[PDB]
Amino acid sequence: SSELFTLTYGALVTQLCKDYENDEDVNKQLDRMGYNIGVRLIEDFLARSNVGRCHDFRETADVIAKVAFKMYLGITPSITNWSPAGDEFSLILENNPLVDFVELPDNHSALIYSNLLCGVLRGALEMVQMAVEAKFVQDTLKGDGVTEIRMRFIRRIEDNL
Amino acid sequence: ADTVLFEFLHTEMVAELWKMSLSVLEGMGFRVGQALGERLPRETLAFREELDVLKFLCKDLWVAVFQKQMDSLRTNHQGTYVLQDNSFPLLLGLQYLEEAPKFLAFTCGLLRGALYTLGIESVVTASVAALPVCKFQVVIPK
Ligand SMILES: *C(=O)CCCCCCCCCCCCCCC
Repeated sequence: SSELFTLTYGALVTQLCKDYENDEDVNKQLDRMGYNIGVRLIEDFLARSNVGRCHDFRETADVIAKVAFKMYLGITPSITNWSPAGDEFSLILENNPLVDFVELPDNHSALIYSNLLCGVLRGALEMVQMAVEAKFVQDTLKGDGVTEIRMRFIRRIEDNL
Repeated sequence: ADTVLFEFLHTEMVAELWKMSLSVLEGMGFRVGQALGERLPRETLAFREELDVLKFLCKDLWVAVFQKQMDSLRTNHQGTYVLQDNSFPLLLGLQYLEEAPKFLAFTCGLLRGALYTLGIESVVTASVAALPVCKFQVVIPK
């Protein structure tokens, strides 16, 4: 009965939507919360896999898609749409990873249901000196044929010092 | 989803959704508890006395949610029960004794929500002995 995470995340979105009249405020909160979870998740991940430090953005994609996702969500997103420079790629999923159904009529058109994941991705990667942008550019819950998360390498974060 | 994910999410929820706040956390746990009970072998409790329902929560529900059974169950046989987890998972120094209540609210709802699905009305509160020992108090009015 490991549907605990899904049910719990569902209640959080429902509760944040009542606490904030504006959906943009929910997306912002979901992203910050995700970031905070992301910083913790990275430690847990490296400790359980020992994959090592990546060097290219291409290596990061294979670890995130073939190892991280499989370990935490039991799924393997596909990697496509690489930029000629290799500083951007997309994660393709059959459906929304965090949510199965949404309440109708649609009162949250601008609401990014699983925005937490994007924060998790950004927070985890920031811990490994990579400033990246994770963003849903396609979502099955939005009517799209697939769920697509675009990953963009912004810059290399300087060491703490 | 992986076990650790729930704890990560729960920790952030307590921080962000920081007594009306506890009411909110408990309220959320209540809806989740309802759905979870719904997926457990509810049928088996048909024709059973209240006592078995609470054992159900200590075993069937606690395993499903925390991958472990309750460490002990006590009762006054007058509708009140005390469930004890000697090492509660969501509790990841004496300085935190006052903060612990915040991390137990959601689970109180979880328990209350599960009881609801089984047709039982109740009030659930929690307290901490010596961290990480937690006692959940279930009160079934009658
Ligand atoms: C190379 O430098 C190794 C980097 C590995 C980064 C792993 C980041 C974890 C991705 C999290 C995805 C899990 C989904 C969890 C949903 C909340």
